[PDB]
Amino acid sequence: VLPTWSLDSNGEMRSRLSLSEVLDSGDLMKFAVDKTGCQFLEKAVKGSLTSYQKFQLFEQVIGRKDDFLKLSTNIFGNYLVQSVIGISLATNDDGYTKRQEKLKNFISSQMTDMCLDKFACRVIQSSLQNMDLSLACKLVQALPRDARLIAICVDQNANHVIQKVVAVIPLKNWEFIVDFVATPEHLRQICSDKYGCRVVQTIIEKLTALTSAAQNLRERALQRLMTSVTNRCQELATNEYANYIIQHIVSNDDLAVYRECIIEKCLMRNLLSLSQEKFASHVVEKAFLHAPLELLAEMMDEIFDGYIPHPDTGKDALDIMMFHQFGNYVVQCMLTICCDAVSGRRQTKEGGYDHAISFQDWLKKLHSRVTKERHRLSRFSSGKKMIETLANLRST
Amino acid sequence: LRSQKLHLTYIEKNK
RNA sequence: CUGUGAAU
Ligand code: NA
Repeated sequence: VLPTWSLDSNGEMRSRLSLSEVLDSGDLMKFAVDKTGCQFLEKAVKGSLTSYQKFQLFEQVIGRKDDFLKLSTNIFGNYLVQSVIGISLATNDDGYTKRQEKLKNFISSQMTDMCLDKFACRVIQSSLQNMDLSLACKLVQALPRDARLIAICVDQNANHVIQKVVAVIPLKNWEFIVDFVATPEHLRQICSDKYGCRVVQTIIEKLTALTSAAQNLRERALQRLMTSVTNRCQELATNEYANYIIQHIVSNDDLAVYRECIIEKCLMRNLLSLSQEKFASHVVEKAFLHAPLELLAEMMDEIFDGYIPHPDTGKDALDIMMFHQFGNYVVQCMLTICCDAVSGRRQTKEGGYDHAISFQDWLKKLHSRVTKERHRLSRFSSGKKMIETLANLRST
Repeated sequence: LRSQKLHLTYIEKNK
């Protein structure tokens, strides 16, 4: 692949080559797609470069559209493209304007194709981070607004472009992404994706973390996304990937109003069923761990006295969860909460009133059930941990 | 540990 | 190790 003039007598690339010899040869495209040749160019562009050496790099790497795309989509050449882009942004000569303008036109015309490429998406991410904000926003304007935005959110490579936009681009320029994902036909299919749920979570985290107009923009975008999530949180909480979205909302104190809505309208009256779900049981745990004490008392009361026992065996909701493959983790969560509160590791005061007696009452009911079923529980690692948890508390 | 989900009839808060 | 999540 390498040109013959650059090879030694054995056929390998000549050691100690000058960067100027590669630039003046017209064979840079061969070096940039070769593992050894591109490692050479990567180190060369790290040192000091003359004025014309920079111009030669600008023209041969990011100056011609077809060569720029070929290197951006190459396993090796994409590193050189990012380096030359960085050098181009750090060189404030007279040609600075026309260079970034041509770079913008190259990326914008092939935005989606580069986003979905394993290597070209790195060029886009490094561009968004380092370019002029005015030029980086024009890359954002090249993102598709139609159904092709689904492909970008759920793609293994392109999803990292969206998350980079969320991190460094002002919300005004990517509010259309919030509107798109919040649409009912798009929320469940993106939140339930392995990579799309990372996009949604990153959007929520950014909208949670200037002017009153900027705050109004941030609040209305978060409100729209939260409304869509709460409207489908039952399907999202039981989902393999979307359950992380519900957990993050319940676990975030800055989203308190939405946590109580999820607890009030989705988890209440369904605690026994959701505790036996592979994915929703993690959501029930987070709800127990972060619910306000008034709602936490209603969750406790539902497990203890909210279900009619089995007319034959007499086992209630606590019995079913305690011996379920997933429900047992919810019971362990309730016990740990009560033991932490009694021993002074969890908050029991709200409104200037100490609710420690409520945690003592729930602890008594949990402790009495573990005692009643200690024979069976001592054969399970989950039962052993409940027994050990109560043993530590009675040591004190 | 059980793998199948078991349901019990819900009881309203005011009942 | 009794139970789930990102591209050189
Ligand atoms: Na575990």
